[PDB]
Amino acid sequence: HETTVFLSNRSQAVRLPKAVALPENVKRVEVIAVGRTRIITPAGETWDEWFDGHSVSTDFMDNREQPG
Amino acid sequence: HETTVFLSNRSQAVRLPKAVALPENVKRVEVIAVGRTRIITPAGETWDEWFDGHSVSTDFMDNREQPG
Amino acid sequence: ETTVFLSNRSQAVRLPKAVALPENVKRVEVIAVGRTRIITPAGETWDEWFDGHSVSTDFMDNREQPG
Amino acid sequence: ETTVFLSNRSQAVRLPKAVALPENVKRVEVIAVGRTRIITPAGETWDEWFDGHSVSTDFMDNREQP
Amino acid sequence: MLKFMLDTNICIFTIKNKPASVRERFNLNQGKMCISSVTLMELIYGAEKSQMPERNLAVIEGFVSRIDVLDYDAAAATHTGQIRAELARQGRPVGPFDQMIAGHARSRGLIIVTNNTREFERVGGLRTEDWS
Amino acid sequence: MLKFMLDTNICIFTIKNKPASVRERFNLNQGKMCISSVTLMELIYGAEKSQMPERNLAVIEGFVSRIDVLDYDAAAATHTGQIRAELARQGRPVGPFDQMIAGHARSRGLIIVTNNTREFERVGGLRTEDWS
Amino acid sequence: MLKFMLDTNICIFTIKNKPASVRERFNLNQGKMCISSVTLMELIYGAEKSQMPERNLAVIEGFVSRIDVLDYDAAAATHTGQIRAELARQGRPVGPFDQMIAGHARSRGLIIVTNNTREFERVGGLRTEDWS
Amino acid sequence: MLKFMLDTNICIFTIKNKPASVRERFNLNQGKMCISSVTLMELIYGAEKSQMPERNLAVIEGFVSRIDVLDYDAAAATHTGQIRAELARQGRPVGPFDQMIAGHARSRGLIIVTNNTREFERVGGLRTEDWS
Ligand code: NA
Ligand code: NA
Repeated sequence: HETTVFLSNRSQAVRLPKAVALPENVKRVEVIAVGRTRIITPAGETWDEWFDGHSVSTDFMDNREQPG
Repeated sequence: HETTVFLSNRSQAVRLPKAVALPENVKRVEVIAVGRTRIITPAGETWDEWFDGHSVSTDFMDNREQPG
Repeated sequence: ETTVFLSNRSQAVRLPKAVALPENVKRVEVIAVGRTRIITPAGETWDEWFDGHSVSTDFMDNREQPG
Repeated sequence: ETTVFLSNRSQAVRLPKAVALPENVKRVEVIAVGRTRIITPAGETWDEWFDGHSVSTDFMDNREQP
Repeated sequence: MLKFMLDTNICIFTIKNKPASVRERFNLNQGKMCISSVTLMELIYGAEKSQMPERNLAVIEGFVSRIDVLDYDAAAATHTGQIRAELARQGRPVGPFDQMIAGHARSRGLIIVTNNTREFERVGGLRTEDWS
Repeated sequence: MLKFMLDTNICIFTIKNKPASVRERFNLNQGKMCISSVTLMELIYGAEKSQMPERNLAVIEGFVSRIDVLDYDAAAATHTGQIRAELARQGRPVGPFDQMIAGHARSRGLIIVTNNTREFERVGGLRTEDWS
Repeated sequence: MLKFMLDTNICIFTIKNKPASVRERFNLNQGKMCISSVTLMELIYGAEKSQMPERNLAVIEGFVSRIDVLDYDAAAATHTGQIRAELARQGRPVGPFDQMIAGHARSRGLIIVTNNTREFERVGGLRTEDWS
Repeated sequence: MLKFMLDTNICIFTIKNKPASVRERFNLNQGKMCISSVTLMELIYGAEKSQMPERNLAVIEGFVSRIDVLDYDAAAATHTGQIRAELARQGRPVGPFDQMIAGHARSRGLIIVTNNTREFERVGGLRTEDWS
């Protein structure tokens, strides 16, 4: 079996000035269009997604053991 | 539409996939930080997105209530 | 940490922008204590203000806060 | 290749002869306390504080960590 | 560089009505506009006492994010004190929030943008514009 | 760090009367007191509408120089906005400048020093002290 | 800006039961919630001593990534120092961690979100809310 | 760079007794010493509950002004949480603030300077040092 190694097409891109830069713990992002404008959002900051997701065990912090 | 973030020449940047690319006439943009999101607006049209959505309830400050 | 130097005939200490003085502070008091010196902005004591000039008698008889 | 420029002016205190520093003080450590600044001789930064500055007798006889 | 300070009235008008003419003015003057924190206070108040505070705050966040909010500092305080005193002599009555805004713009040599220039013209050394 | 925010009332009280009890207070707490720029505005208006603007301004400026003046910022404005709405649904009337001062102190977790502690007790999450 | 500080109790309760009423508050207030690093310490401790440390750490990282963690700083510490003395004068018994959280929140003009407002009540200059 | 975190004990000791042996150390290690904000919190409480608060606060201020007060952060919080679980397992008892101070030191790779040294020994990966 044999095939070709090609270069992808250049992508439209936008630079973000330092003043309005995302945090760096942010590295993956979702984008939606509204008219001639595009809205950029960090992915997986959904509260709903987290609430619906994994649970903790049932023992977890049944006692806080904060010093009397 | 998901996407990725990359540093380009000592500055944050954002790929815009074809399904979300800006029109051809948009050559410069203005990036606005609203909380955790960033809004990419064609230079000269910074307010179009805000004027078009983002309605306040109809009661909002019918009365300013400045003393005097 | 800075280096003692001279300026216009006398001794001087530089203040690193970290521990700089407010742009207000134009003149300063100095006290000696052992090998250490203490700097205090001049005219920031209260007695010198209380004993000092007083305001005219009508001053803010009316605050004039609306409502 | 780069252009030569001028540094920023730093803040400095004229130190009157009546209150000048010993000759063996060429390094100095400047502490800020309130609107007050304290000039100490390098390596002698803690002398002024150990000297004056006593705390009332009752001061933390008990720490009261729970 | 900042040229204009939007008063509270113009903001309320814009926010409630989203007028086409104002959109054109804003787009044109983007980067030259600001409000005083005094005006922010009123807008926060407006939202906080409204039917839908978080909804309304979100809209205000959008608006504010595109402009500068100037802190009301000693200089603004000093001009407002003067202005208040100059006005009493005239007997020209102005609200207190408006007085602080007028003082704030004058302290920074800004043009007050408003929807009724009547009030702010009774004030010395102050340029106004009607963008409604 | 700052601990006390002197409202407009003790300022007038203190400036008009130079009380000894208060002198002791300031000596004891020097360095830890401030006023909001809102109060500065009031003091300045006070002097400006005086009969001795000249002299009265000079006294005020000697009072201020010994005290910190905090800028009225976006946090102070937000708290004020919240407070004005909090008080509306309770029918508790506080003045506009008092409200801004309250908002300001709360945002910074400062203790409001006053003599009219009654007006400030209406406000939530706020601590007062009578220094008269 | 930041508005609410979630105490350790409300966090435990939220993480264990993922309740609809809280979800709705979280959405409504996205971006305005933080916790003290003091609470983060407690949560890490809860997971490490846990029967499923791996699993539990994981849910906690999902939580922390969506809310800010404020560093407990000097201003936070100064208020806690004060709060501990205020309380001991009144024989009001409040836990050490809760006291730091209370001080942290007060230093920043933040509202404490808790499900036991009954003990944070004992602190002055402090607003609390019960998100169930 | 910083090398030393003074624990709470060595601070109460030093401040009360002003021991010249410690005066030596400090002068030598000036610029390499810090305390956790947690310890600052204890010292503040000390002054607040004492007979002469303003006086004692001022001594504490001169001490604190000479060193770094490190904000108790997420890493410090994480180290403390692990440490609490590690000691709880091994039934080694250590006080809550000491736990946070220990956690803080370890997260920064700093040496803990104590009075007693005995309690901090039970903590893994933590270097101590007696300066009394
Ligand atoms: Na408990
Ligand atoms: Na009006």
